[PDB]
Amino acid sequence: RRLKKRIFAAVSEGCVEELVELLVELQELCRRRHDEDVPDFLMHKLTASDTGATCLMKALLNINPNTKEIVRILLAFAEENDILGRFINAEYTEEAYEGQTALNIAIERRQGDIAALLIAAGADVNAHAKGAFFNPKYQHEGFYFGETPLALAACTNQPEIVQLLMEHEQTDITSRDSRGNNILHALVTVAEDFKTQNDFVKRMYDMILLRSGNWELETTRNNDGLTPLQLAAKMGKAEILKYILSREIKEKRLRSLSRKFTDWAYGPVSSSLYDLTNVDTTTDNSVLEITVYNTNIDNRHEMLTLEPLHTLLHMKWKKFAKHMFFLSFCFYFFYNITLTLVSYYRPRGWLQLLGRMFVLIWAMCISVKEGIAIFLLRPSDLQSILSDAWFHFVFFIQAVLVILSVFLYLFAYKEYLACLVLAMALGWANMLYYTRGFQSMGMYSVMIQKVILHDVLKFLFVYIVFLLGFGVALASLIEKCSSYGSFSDAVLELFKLTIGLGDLNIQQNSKYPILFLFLLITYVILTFVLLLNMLIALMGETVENVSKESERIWRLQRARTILEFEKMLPEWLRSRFRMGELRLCLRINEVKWTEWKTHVSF
Amino acid sequence: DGLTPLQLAAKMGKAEILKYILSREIKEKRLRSLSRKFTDWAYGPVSSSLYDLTNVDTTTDNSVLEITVYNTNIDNRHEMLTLEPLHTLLHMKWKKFAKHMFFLSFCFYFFYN
Repeated sequence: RRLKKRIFAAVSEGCVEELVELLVELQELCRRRHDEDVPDFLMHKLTASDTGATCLMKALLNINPNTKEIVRILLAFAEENDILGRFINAEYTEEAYEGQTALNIAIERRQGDIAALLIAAGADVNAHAKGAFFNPKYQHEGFYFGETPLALAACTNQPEIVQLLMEHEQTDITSRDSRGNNILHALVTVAEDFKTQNDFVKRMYDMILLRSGNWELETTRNNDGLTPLQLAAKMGKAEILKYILSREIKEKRLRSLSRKFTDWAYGPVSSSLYDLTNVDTTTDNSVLEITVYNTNIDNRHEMLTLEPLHTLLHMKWKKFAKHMFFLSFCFYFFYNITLTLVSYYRPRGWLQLLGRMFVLIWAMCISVKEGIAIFLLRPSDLQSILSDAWFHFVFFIQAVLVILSVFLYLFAYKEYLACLVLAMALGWANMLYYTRGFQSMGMYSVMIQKVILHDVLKFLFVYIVFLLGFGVALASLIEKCSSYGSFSDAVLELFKLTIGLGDLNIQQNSKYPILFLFLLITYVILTFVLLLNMLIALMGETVENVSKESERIWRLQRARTILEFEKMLPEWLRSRFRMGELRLCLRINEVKWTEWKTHVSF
Repeated sequence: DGLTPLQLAAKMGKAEILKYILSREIKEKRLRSLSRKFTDWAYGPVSSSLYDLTNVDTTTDNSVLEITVYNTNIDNRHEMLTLEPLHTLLHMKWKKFAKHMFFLSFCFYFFYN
């Protein structure tokens, strides 16, 4: 009741003589045997009852210029009463830091010598700090480091303790923690995608993999089924991905770990074989399909520009995707030409039935294809971000409008013309989707979507309240017997007056003509001059901001087209795999006239 | 005028002296009642700390929050409203009772119009 808090206050600040006198006094209080329990009474007088923290963690959490010898005499006292086997490896009891033993706090607080002192004293290294704070839901709620002391020494940039732990006998390197991660997935989750100056994590990954010297750390999957390569492609870290995909290590006994084998080099020309184990579309979930089909990252073009992704997409294009894209565009052009010629020569016999049937067949095909492609619209993050969720909707709406027009035409209903001309107008406005094949037209097909979604929806969501306010404030003072008779004619007159049409004549059948004229002049100064040109200043800002970022958007849209047309193929006709076994080992060759010249010029 | 050095540095709009005063951690004994932020525990990047709210609230009639928000004679008001314990104080003051009052006021004005 009194010695426990006394020794807990004693261990904190570092009064050594008070500490050793209270430990020998605790030994005398232990000497009078109450014959209840040998270890539980010692734990009750040594560990706190609320948190679970022992005197060792309290010594380590509160470092001071006399912090080593208090741990040494405390371990000597633990060594004295035969308690050290269940004392130096004690964990928390609460479910917050549940598992955080003394070795983790020793490693985290940059105390390497105390860490080696505990590991030489018989500390456990396979401990798992599996508390909920250690594996939180997001990145901002807790410290995720893989809950092992080896990964904690690796992520906090202390390579001394990493070398000190890998040379130990018991420290299993491929130990998978609660999420499934080994040390390499934890190193990937800590790393930073932007090229910062001293990035320790690439060096740590390098030396840990070379110190292990086995393929096993590189290919174990976590609970989501992702290797470190697929995980670094998932999270969007371009530097670790660029290191892993092109890893050239030259000496013998570390050569099966390499992934790029340089075959021959001469000046700037170099031919090299890359490895394509998990970077293809052979398997169901790979680096190409991950780095193209993401939405949760921003540097997708920073990842799609490095080999063997760039040459893989170029070979995949010029082998079989260019002809499939131009063939799809030709079929959609003939479908829209046939729909236009049918809907223009409407009967106000035997020349239309051929001409109606191809339209109906291709409409049923397009509707069921988009029905499948929106049935797989499960993640609902593709809807949030601009990447090609819209065109599935518009193609499906045009197909169902065509088939509804045909089924209303074959019956006695004469409202088929509305559905048919909406189908034809939508079908000719959908041809801008096929302007992603060129380079100078992708910047013109993405601008429409960025400007409609960013600016014009905002300006219309403000302009509707001025339109409604002045519409009822003008229509309600017109005497019933000029043009402003109803609400829904005054709203049309104000819309005509906004876009430069319409008559701003004086004489409407009012009883207050000066008030009517003042409201009309105020509306024209608010929306013809102030609101409209402010919208055009905003649209200029959006178009300027997107036309300096057009080529990234075009490359990403082309890559998504490649992988969609590649998934469209059957299992046969995928006889276009890359290269025979060396492993797949795609052979590429490139010239680097900029790096060779600055490498030589020094 | 009835202003402490904290309220004066908030009045004149000096963000650096304000950032020093509001988060002043001095670690040795005999200079610890002078400190205003007490860091409770730290682990890697996560840190939990207790700040002091003597003159930085709206308990009194003239305080650092009411001064640094209701000024017009300065330009770096957002440079002062982004540092703790002003940022988390405005977030807690929003999500406790001000969001419902703002949306309720908007609904009453919409029905009136």
